[PDB]
Amino acid sequence: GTLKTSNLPEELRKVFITYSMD
Amino acid sequence: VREPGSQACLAIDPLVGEEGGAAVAKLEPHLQPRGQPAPQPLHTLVLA
Repeated sequence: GTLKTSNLPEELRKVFITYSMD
Repeated sequence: VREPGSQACLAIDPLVGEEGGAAVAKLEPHLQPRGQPAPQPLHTLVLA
């Protein structure tokens, strides 16, 4: 195949996680 | 009719770097143990 580079701006790189202790 | 041979669709799969990723590290302070001869508060009394 071929390779591609994502243009995802840095500001869109934030992620938040919610979970339980189990 | 036309043939998709040249124009075929493309699938995608990231080149994950997990195989070379560093791990999350937990810190623990090495408590100065009282099991070892640690000092104590010198509660003082008076002999009157």
